[PDB]
Amino acid sequence: ATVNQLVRKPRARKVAKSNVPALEACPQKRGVCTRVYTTTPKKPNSALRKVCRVRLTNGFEVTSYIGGEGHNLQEHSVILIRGGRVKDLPGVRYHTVRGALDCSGVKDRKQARSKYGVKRPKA
Amino acid sequence: KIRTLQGRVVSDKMEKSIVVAIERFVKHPIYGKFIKRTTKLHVHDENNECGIGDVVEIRECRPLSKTKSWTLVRVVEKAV
Amino acid sequence: MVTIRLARHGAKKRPFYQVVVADSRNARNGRFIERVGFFNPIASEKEEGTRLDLDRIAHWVGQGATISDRVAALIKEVNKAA
Amino acid sequence: ELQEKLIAVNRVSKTVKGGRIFSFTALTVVGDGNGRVGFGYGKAREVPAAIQKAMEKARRNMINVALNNGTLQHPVKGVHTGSRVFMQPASEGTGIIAGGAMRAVLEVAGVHNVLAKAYGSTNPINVVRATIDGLENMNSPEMVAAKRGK
Amino acid sequence: SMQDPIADMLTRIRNGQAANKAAVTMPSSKLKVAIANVLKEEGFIEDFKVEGDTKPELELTLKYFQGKAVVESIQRVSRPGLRIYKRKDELPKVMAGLGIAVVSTSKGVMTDRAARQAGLGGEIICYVA
Amino acid sequence: ARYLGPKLKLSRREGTDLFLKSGVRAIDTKCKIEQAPGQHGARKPRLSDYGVQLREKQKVRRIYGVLERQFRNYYKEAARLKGNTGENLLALLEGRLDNVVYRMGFGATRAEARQLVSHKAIMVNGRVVNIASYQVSPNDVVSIREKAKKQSRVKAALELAEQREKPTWLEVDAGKMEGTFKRKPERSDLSADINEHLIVELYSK
RNA sequence: UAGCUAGUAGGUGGGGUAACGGCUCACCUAGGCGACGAUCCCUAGCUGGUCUGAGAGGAUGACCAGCCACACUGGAACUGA
RNA sequence: CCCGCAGAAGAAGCACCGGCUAACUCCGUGCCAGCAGCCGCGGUAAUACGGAGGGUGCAAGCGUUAAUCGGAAUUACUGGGCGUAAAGCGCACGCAGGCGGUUUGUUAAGUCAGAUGUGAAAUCCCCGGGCUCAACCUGGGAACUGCAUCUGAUACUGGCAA
Ligand SMILES: [Mg+2]
Ligand SMILES: [Mg+2]
Ligand SMILES: [Mg+2]
Ligand SMILES: [Mg+2]
Ligand SMILES: [Mg+2]
Ligand SMILES: [Mg+2]
Ligand SMILES: [Mg+2]
Ligand SMILES: [Mg+2]
Ligand SMILES: [Mg+2]
Ligand SMILES: [Mg+2]
Ligand SMILES: [Mg+2]
Ligand SMILES: [Mg+2]
Ligand SMILES: [Mg+2]
Ligand SMILES: [Mg+2]
Ligand SMILES: [Mg+2]
Ligand SMILES: [Mg+2]
Ligand SMILES: [Mg+2]
Repeated sequence: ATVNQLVRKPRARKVAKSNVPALEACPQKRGVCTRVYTTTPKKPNSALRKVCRVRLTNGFEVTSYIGGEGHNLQEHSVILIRGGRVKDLPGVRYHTVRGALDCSGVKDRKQARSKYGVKRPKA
Repeated sequence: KIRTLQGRVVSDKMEKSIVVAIERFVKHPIYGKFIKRTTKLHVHDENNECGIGDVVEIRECRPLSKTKSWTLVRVVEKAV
Repeated sequence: MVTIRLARHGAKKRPFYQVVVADSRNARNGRFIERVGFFNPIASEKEEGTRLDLDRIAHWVGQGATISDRVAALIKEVNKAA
Repeated sequence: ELQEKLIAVNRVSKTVKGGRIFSFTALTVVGDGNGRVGFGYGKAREVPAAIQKAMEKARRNMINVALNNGTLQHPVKGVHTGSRVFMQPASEGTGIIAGGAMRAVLEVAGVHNVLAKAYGSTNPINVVRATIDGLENMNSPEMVAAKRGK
Repeated sequence: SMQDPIADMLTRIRNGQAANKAAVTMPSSKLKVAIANVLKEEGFIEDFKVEGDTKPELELTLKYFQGKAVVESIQRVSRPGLRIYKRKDELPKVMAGLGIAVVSTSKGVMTDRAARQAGLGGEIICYVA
Repeated sequence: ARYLGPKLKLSRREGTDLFLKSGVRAIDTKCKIEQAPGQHGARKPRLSDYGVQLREKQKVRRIYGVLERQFRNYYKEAARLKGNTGENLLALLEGRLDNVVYRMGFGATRAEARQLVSHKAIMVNGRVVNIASYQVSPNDVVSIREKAKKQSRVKAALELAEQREKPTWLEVDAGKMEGTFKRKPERSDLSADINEHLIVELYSK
């Protein structure tokens, strides 16, 4: 309030807790697949979502989401992950770059293939 | 004189080791209010002569010591 | 000793020099004392192409500056009075 | 120079023994392009009835505004409920920059070259309204001398 | 506490005005007067009046034009807690130009129109329109 | 970079003739224009202010055949310059060479007038300028290269060029096939059916 | 993190440096700093400027130019303008 | 950079189309497979999943992720709040600190004025000039809102006096 008051103790701007410690602001981070779970979503929804807990290059162990329809990923697969939560799966805050490292692309995808990492099918 | 400084005494109690207070007002660079930014200076005064409470005029000389780059010029007032 | 020389503020394949007085020991495009002309060698025959405050160059050569080789030419190529 | 535009249309529910009974609301602005603007609310169980009933309300409830050319004399502040709004002469660059919603009143009302901004809640019913009152309080660029003179 | 009297002037006015009060009075001072001047000379008040000697009394006659009060607003700007000073080029203009700002200078309390012409500046006491 | 796609489709969505088949026939039809720009074109596009704002600039763009990037920079340059940002925008657009080649008649549509530019079949104040966006200035003098003169296209080009309302700001031969950008077109020349302030607004927020 | 400080603060003289100087020494005075934040801890090369913002700000210090600093790590001096 | 030669010949992709937000239908699926920036879509007619036709948007790029500021007046100096929504210390006394009625004189520190110097060049910006345009390059201005020195002005604030 008071001017004195601002003088003693300046206005301070809260700092921004990130939502995705892909450590140090990194576009993505490599990791090794600890577990390949599949768990089920929150309240309204109901499904068998695929995920994987992943040891990261920088030591973080993070649970990441696997996108697409069907995937070949087991324990010891080396993957790449990006930011991107999944509200449904509380706790999951990262996605797996399909068609990166050992991660395959989604079989047969025709629409939006670059997400899901799928080559331009030999038209 | 190439500039001079005024200021009250603050401490006389030391074989010429005179230190003087200087008082400016300045606009707070952020909230515009004016505050008191004080400066203390370690000034020389041969044969000790000023006393705590004296206003005094002062000038910038070369180093008389690691601390001292100012001698005094005149005195002004006493028995505060 | 101070010197008059060409800094090359050109641009790949189309050089355009500043002419500067500076401590000869510094970099060809580094700290200098004052600028004293310019020299576009692609001037084109149109108009300008070698403006050059002589009465300063003068001053420094008075104060002991050496001149480049190229610059020396330019001065004796500006002619001098006309 | 009839000139009119509706700003926001909305649904609202009433709730009775038998369920929700819904209905709509319309917020409109009309002006001549030369001062004079009004807004109208008016609600109704169907949309076209609501906007119609509104355009009407706006025809009356019309105030006028001591413009100064295509612009405003002095920069004015307005405020009603949660909407606290501000607009400025702007020696027209082009001008007419505001949040579509008070661009609406400006536009029709004949102002041609302001810059504006709304603070607080963007709730139209109160911003278009804080603005009208805004332009209204705004006093005459010489009938300030009328004021003084003596 | 009495601490800021100039706001009190500006205020006793603002208030009484809004109370469609004919006159209004208060403890006076060199300063109150210099402004009561500019206020009159700019035509925001009818005329002042200082009626005392040991305990002087500034008195202002208010004005009402249409039905309104003439002084549509009157704010402090500098104040003990926070002094304002503007150089000449940085002087403020109220309501785009209409209405005025009272600026005290090394050559006396005068408006912004005034000080701006005088080519100087000082402490911007208050805003009026 | 060039649009390249079936070009009437555009006029149809944009609802108006952008003169992109310019050539022979006029007042379209022999096309379909209007009531089905797609498979649901039939439908009423009751559309947001954003949309009407969007489609206006789109219209202007499909016209001079300018892609987003360049158009943006046009807008930006327009705005930099004093004068009505929206007018200035329209000015720059016209200042385009390719445009001031179709406008002098040497080319059927701006698309064609352009192929000419890129194919080094033009010369400003003497010299050959093969870049479609070469801004043209008052008193300039755009001719056709002697090599390939009165060749096919360029005839019928200078032909129906007179069918058109026909400029004012530019005087132009037809035998030599030279012509002089006399002045920067004013607001009042060209237009009517184009709404700057909208595409000033689209780029204002 | 609320106290910090013995070459510590000042004086006198000897010595020293290209040069003023607790720079160093000997001896004397008992000072010097500190809530206008010392001391302690954490982080950090500074600038011009760069990005953003209507501004005020916020963020930032690659590429260009200026200054500083470092040259396997710690320490030293020799040569030399 | 210029001239000739051949033949449209070698040269289009990516995201999106439930609302925000420009762009809609069919088939498959059936709280599954799955989508998802936010709201939230999926249990038999899904414009929201996947495919297809069509469309919208950008184009040698297009999407996704990461990152700064913006919108956020959401740390509010400009520019915010604390009866009931986040927020008046359970109450008091008071040091430092902040602020302080009214008069005259004095001072000239705060404040104001002018002059001088300085504020590197590049950058930014205005007007031009040169590369076929542009990016790019360059002339010249403008600007660097700052700092200091000197001399002045004394209404306000600070100091001294009564
Ligand atoms: Mg491109
Ligand atoms: Mg000694
Ligand atoms: Mg802002
Ligand atoms: Mg390098
Ligand atoms: Mg070493
Ligand atoms: Mg040696
Ligand atoms: Mg839509
Ligand atoms: Mg999708
Ligand atoms: Mg179906
Ligand atoms: Mg903010
Ligand atoms: Mg609040
Ligand atoms: Mg509460
Ligand atoms: Mg209480
Ligand atoms: Mg007083
Ligand atoms: Mg500079
Ligand atoms: Mg040019
Ligand atoms: Mg006084």
